[PDB]
Amino acid sequence: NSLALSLTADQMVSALLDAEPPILYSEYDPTRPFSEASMMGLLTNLADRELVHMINWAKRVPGFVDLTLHDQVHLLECAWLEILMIGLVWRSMEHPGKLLFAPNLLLDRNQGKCVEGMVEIFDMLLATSSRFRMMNLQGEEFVCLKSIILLNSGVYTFLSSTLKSLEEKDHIHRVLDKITDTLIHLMAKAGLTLQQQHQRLAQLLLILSHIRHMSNKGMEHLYSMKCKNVVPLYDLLLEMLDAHRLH
Amino acid sequence: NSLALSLTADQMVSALLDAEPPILYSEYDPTRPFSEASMMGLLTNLADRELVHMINWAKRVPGFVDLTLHDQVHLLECAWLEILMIGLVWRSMEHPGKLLFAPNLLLDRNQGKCVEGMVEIFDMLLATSSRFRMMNLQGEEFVCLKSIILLNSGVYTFLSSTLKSLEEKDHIHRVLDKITDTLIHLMAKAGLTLQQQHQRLAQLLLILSHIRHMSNKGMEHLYSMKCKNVVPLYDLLLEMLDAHRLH
Ligand SMILES: C[C@]12CC[C@@H]3c4ccc(O)cc4CC[C@H]3[C@@H]1CC[C@@H]2O
Ligand SMILES: C[C@]12CC[C@@H]3c4ccc(O)cc4CC[C@H]3[C@@H]1CC[C@@H]2O
Repeated sequence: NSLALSLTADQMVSALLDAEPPILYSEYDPTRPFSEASMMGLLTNLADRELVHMINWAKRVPGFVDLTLHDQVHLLECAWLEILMIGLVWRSMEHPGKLLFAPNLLLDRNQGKCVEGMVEIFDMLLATSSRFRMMNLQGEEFVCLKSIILLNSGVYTFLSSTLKSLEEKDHIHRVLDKITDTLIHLMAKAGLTLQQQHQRLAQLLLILSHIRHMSNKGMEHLYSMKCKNVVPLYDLLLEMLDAHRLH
Repeated sequence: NSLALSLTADQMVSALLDAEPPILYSEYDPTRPFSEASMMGLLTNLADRELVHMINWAKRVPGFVDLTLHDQVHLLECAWLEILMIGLVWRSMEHPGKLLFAPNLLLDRNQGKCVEGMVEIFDMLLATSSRFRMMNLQGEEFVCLKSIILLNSGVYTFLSSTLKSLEEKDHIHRVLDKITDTLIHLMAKAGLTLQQQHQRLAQLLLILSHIRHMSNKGMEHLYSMKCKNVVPLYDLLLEMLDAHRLH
């Protein structure tokens, strides 16, 4: 029972709002064509650099510092790729058929093909990117999901199975609900019926499964581009990919 | 605008209830020890046989026959492994630390180790299996999720991108919401507050992401056991695994 558990909806929101990270750029080189390695670079490079903030952003979430330190690393490394992606989709909200990676690196399904196996995912992000537009997502709702991912993705599969374990699991859940009261609130504050409020909470959350899915698939891709000596040796990024210990 | 879109909550439910498939058994052979192939068999074998029903169950869902035929195959083959798993978890609800695969094949984390890479997942299902218990899930709620998976998992990533496409996407969504009105209803009918009704809808859905996740991981496992000439050549199962076209 700490901070988070008290904050009024708006409070919750502003916090979440003010806690956001900066929109990076990319030393994008439009001078030369992207190869199944050139872009990969730009991409993995952006990722790596974004992750530094994402970690700081992390601590800024409510109730997140209240978890054990290892657990946070656990949550943080279980949901990152999703966080990168939910960010991307939002970023690319406005410009359909395009993925505003960075205000400088704006790609379309085409460059997607430059890199292998890359295409699919891109479209997966694209569609999600649309489903958001078609829903008229809202910066407030976004930040809610963003954090929700951080808290869900990985909660069930923690690092423990003891008493402090069933406590943490219980905190994360308590925070989560608070986040819901908030979400459901930003909708009353928009004039939705009760029914609409339900239905929208669903609509949103459900997407998250698709994200979970994209995140899963993307990760497989990345691990394959690494087993191809194409991915720059990025300390941080490698660390997050390794946490998944996938094959 | 067909059937589904009308059915009263209960109507929706009973339908969903009556539409359920039978709980299979397994020609389980407790006579001899399971090897990283013996069990695999039992498992993949159960899977294959369950899938026959799951397909029939499918048609029994509302609004599902209203989709194009290819799309249904699409949805059905995009969410199956999840459907098997959400089934399993429910089945194993009552007996913690155990996974009631079939009323005859009841395993624990141990046998899980018999097969390789198998352990992890098992625990993932276990925890989910618990999270359900700790929530006192309800047969009514279950069938709702079950179908919800069928409808979500794969909707965004359909087979088209034309007009009839944006229609189907629009139907599936309309059905989904109806399912939500139902869920939210089975909770009023249980005496939950408004707040509780929100919070629970979340709690449930959110899990679905974990399922999405487990389903993703499991699939990778299965495809690896196949690349190990350990998996029996099961027509149906192979077909579903192939739809994912994973690497
Ligand atoms: C990890 C990948 C490279 C980095 C990409 C990125 C990089 C930065 C960012 O903010 C979002 C994303 C989303 C998709 C990611 C890709 C999915 C497949 C690819 O390997
Ligand atoms: C597909 C696997 C074998 C079949 C298993 C099954 C088989 C039948 C069923 O009703 C549920 C499940 C859930 C987990 C599945 C497993 C996940 C990994 C393994 O390869």
